[PDB]
Amino acid sequence: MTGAVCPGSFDPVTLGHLDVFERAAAQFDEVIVAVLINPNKAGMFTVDERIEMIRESTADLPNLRVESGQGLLVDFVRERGLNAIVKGLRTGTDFEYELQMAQMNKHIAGVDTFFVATAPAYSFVSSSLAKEVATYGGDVSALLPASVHQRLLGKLR
Amino acid sequence: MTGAVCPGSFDPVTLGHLDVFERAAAQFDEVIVAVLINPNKAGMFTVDERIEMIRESTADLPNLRVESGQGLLVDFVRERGLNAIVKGLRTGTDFEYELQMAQMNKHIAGVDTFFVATAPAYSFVSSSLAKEVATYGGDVSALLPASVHQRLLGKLR
Amino acid sequence: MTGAVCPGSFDPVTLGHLDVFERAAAQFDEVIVAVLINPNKAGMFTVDERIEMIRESTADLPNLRVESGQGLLVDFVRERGLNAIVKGLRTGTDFEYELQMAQMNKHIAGVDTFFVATAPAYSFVSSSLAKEVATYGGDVSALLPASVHQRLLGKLR
Amino acid sequence: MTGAVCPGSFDPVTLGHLDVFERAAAQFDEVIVAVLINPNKAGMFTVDERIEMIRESTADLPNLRVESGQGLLVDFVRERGLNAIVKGLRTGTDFEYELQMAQMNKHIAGVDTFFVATAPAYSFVSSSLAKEVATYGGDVSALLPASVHQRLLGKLR
Amino acid sequence: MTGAVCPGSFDPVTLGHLDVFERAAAQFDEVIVAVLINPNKAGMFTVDERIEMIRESTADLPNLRVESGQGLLVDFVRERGLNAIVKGLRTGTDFEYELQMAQMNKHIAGVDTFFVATAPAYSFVSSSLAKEVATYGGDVSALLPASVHQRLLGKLR
Amino acid sequence: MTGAVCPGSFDPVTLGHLDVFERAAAQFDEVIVAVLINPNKAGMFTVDERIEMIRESTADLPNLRVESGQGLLVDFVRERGLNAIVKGLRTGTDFEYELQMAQMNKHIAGVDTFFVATAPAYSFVSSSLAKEVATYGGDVSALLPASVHQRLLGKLR
Ligand SMILES: Nc1ncnc2c1ncn2[C@@H]1O[C@H](COP(=O)(O)OP(=O)(O)OP(=O)(O)O)[C@@H](O)[C@H]1O
Ligand SMILES: Nc1ncnc2c1ncn2[C@@H]1O[C@H](COP(=O)(O)OP(=O)(O)OP(=O)(O)O)[C@@H](O)[C@H]1O
Ligand SMILES: Nc1ncnc2c1ncn2[C@@H]1O[C@H](COP(=O)(O)OP(=O)(O)OP(=O)(O)O)[C@@H](O)[C@H]1O
Ligand SMILES: Nc1ncnc2c1ncn2[C@@H]1O[C@H](COP(=O)(O)OP(=O)(O)OP(=O)(O)O)[C@@H](O)[C@H]1O
Ligand SMILES: Nc1ncnc2c1ncn2[C@@H]1O[C@H](COP(=O)(O)OP(=O)(O)OP(=O)(O)O)[C@@H](O)[C@H]1O
Ligand SMILES: Nc1ncnc2c1ncn2[C@@H]1O[C@H](COP(=O)(O)OP(=O)(O)OP(=O)(O)O)[C@@H](O)[C@H]1O
Ligand SMILES: [Mg+2]
Ligand SMILES: [Mg+2]
Ligand SMILES: [Mg+2]
Ligand SMILES: [Mg+2]
Ligand SMILES: [Mg+2]
Ligand SMILES: [Mg+2]
Repeated sequence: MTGAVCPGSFDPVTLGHLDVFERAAAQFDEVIVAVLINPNKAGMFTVDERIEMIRESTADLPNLRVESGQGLLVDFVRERGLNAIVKGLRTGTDFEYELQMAQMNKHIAGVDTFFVATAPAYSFVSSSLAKEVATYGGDVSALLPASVHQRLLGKLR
Repeated sequence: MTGAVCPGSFDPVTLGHLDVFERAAAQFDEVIVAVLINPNKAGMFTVDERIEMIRESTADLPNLRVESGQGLLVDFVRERGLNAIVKGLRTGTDFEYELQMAQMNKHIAGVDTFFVATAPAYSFVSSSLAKEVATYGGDVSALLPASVHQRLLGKLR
Repeated sequence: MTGAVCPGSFDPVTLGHLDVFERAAAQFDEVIVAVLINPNKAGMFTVDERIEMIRESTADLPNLRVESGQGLLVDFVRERGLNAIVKGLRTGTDFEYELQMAQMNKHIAGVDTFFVATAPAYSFVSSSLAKEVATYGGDVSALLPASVHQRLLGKLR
Repeated sequence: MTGAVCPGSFDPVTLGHLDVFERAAAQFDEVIVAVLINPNKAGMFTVDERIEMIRESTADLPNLRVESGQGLLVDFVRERGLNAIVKGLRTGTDFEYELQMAQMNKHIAGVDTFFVATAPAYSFVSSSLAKEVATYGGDVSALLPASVHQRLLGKLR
Repeated sequence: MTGAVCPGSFDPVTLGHLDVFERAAAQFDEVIVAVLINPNKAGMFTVDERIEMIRESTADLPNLRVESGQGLLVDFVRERGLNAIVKGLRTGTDFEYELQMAQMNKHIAGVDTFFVATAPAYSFVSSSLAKEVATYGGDVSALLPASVHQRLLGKLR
Repeated sequence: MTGAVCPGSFDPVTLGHLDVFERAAAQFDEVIVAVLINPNKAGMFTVDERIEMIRESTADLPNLRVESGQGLLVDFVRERGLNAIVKGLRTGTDFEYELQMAQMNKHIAGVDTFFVATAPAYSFVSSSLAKEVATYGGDVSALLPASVHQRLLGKLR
């Protein structure tokens, strides 16, 4: 009974994230996407909206579910009986930042972290940059799930 | 039925490698350590010796086996019914190098790659540096499995 | 007929920037320095001040002009019938950041980005650090053009 | 008589910091730990609390003294008749940031900077991450000096 | 009349290279692709074979020419009345290596270097890795120009 | 009583190295430049030549001496009753490499390593690249001390 948690703010989920979800879901029996609620940033979408967007985009993944999360990620992981985190990485800078978190998380709770390399086609997409470009009129429709994109257009208009 | 391959030259296997093996074996139903034979470098230990050293060091891991490998790693992986590779990373430089390989391997064969961060205590150990230091008389006994260390002393004397 | 846009906040312009301008102006028929303004973030110098400081220190570059703008850089570029951005880089971290921006800008508008390595002498110079150092009385006279240094000291007092 | 300044917010001091202090005190005739006060960012501990926590953790270092500092670091260093800064580095991006600061500090005041590599065991610890983890109930006792940990428990209640 | 040299071994040219060539030819009045000959390392293709493969792949670039080159690159550039090199970059370590070469080339001869970021789709391709993969039966047809791929099959038999 | 060892192959010594020597000599009571020789790899200059070139360019540093050695650097250090190594760093890549070496050297012998940032002017300078450039006739006169430049040209002819 293997399993992994995929955390993020996902504000909104991108095709880069979806690619990671698909790859995690192909290698672990159970995947939980953890939408991390931060009260020190509302962001663009509500936690409810983010969850909904991810659920819509992951319907073809039978072994994946989506839940909101607060507090220590390692507590989220262990309270669900798991002890692995899966995250995507774009750059060596990402790796150095996530290395520190991964080692801390292993130290405090025995939770391991597995990283995957970004899909080449989505190397430059981040939720933040997608929102920024879209805000000023750039076409990001090829970078986001179809559902998300329409919802993003809504938030701007 | 999940599974992953852990490749390397392992000449010899270190405690850094063993840590990765243990972590892979804890998260996948089946782990295969692939000792990659290169004819353009005999190295210090024979493929047979490397395999033996890994088997000795991994006896407490029931779901791990060790095999030699040649040619395309993705062929090794797919011919055994798997499509995941697990490798440890120490630095952002490691990540950039392995990112390219991971993306190539996904492109040519659909095989994914999962990375784990090195254990902090073994951040500086590599097979090559361990051999170099030992060759000049430095004590690397805390960096290698007990079995390996004695075998290394043998190869030097 | 060839041309490029050199963007930045230039608050204020430094000798590192001027080196980039000179090198761009030597290689393309026209160069536009784009002073990009955040209408929600004032910065130290006004737009007219930033432009004046750049003009005064680029008087010997006949094919360079200075204009301000806001919003998407690729719109500024394309509205002038150009298709190239030129930016200096100091570090691998700069490169990772700017590579993602460049790939996004090419994706959304087909605009290309050319990078140039910092002059060794100015590799540690940034507008932000120069302002910070000067705020606490450090001597940054050799890092800024004459058109800038005393105006900066004036702002701070 | 050789000497160096070890600057930081140290809010609170960690075992990573202490390792740097010990190694600096072993190599320089005198070390001054400079606890840097920032008026706009009151941390978790007051400057006096931070100084006392460092003094307790460095009781066996007779050539190391602890003082509060404000303003331009190279002024602090020169006002005490010294000309060197010592800082620990964990990652390549630590180095890129500190290299530019070191080159700037050498340019503006002739003060040099010596770096040491983190101890492997503490490569992932930072004051900020330790505080964050502790705030949400994580056990960071193995990452901080005994005394600090007791005080940290106190501030969380 | 603006111009730049695009140097490499191009053994063989890849779609990553071609993307750089196209973008350079779009921005400079002339581009010379310099196929660098190294007497001690005969690659897979002869210099003449490499030149013909590039000519076939760049047939639609009328301002781009292909020549063989030997010796100091900045001599090659200056002998053709040019003063700029253009190269593609994939990763931060590509940048660190090329930054030092670019600074050296500017110091010794006044020749500048412009970099472009890789196309996302080809970020992982290199001539060396494509050859290695192909040698062991991997399909690299989507990574190389049509013609190159046919010739590559030929050299493997 | 304080002291440090500055190691390298110094084949030949460059202005980047001399900058590091000067800074080390300003901060510790004694500095030993350790010319480390590979008895299986001749290099361009003999040991006596390397030492002579360093002595001639460090005559104004009364507390610096030059000695050759081989094998483990930590043995060279400890045999002189010292416990510190000082090395310059140019890039994050240098840092990742040297951090692993420093941690290994501390592990096996308790010897510490202090790093210093390259002078901006010499950030792109290395013995290897200087030799390569000079081999093909590039002007490296401003990158090497007078004690080195013409001797290098002599070797090449
Ligand atoms: N294109 C991509 N491919 C793979 N992984 C990615 C990609 N883009 C982002 N990620 C990773 O997915 C994780 C979730 O990203 P998310 O946008 O949810 O949060 P974030 O990166 O922390 O951004 P923010 O700081 O705005 O919350 C992050 O670790 C991020 O590095
Ligand atoms: N301490 C460590 N922790 C985690 N992973 C490590 C550690 N040391 C090495 N590795 C990784 O394990 C993998 C196997 O290493 P191995 O020594 O077998 O081959 P290698 O790194 O390619 O060395 P060589 O080039 O000598 O073959 C490599 O990808 C390496 O980066
Ligand atoms: N010393 C330097 N040499 C070469 N290029 C530089 C140097 N310093 C900055 N640059 C380049 O100049 C560009 C514009 O710099 P500018 O300070 O205007 O903006 P910025 O770096 O985005 O800073 P801020 O965040 O303060 O607005 C930067 O993106 C960087 O690419
Ligand atoms: N584990 C560690 N090992 C070695 N050096 C470290 C470690 N953690 C931090 N440092 C160094 O100590 C210095 C001071 O750390 P401190 O927490 O005081 O400040 P900081 O990192 O700037 O944090 P903040 O931005 O939260 O004030 C940092 O610049 C860093 O170089
Ligand atoms: N996919 C890519 N995208 C952009 N630029 C690339 C790509 N692949 C290679 N390059 C650039 O093209 C240049 C020439 O590549 P080439 O294969 O000719 O030489 P190389 O990388 O030095 O290989 P080798 O060392 O095998 O000769 C490289 O310096 C690199 O900057
Ligand atoms: N420009 C520079 N500024 C500061 N330090 C430098 C510079 N160039 C080299 N160094 C440092 O000097 C040390 C000794 O350099 P040296 O050329 O003797 O050996 P190396 O870098 O190991 O080269 P090689 O592999 O050619 O023997 C290097 O390890 C590096 O730390
Ligand atoms: Mg992101
Ligand atoms: Mg290794
Ligand atoms: Mg800047
Ligand atoms: Mg910190
Ligand atoms: Mg290449
Ligand atoms: Mg070097």
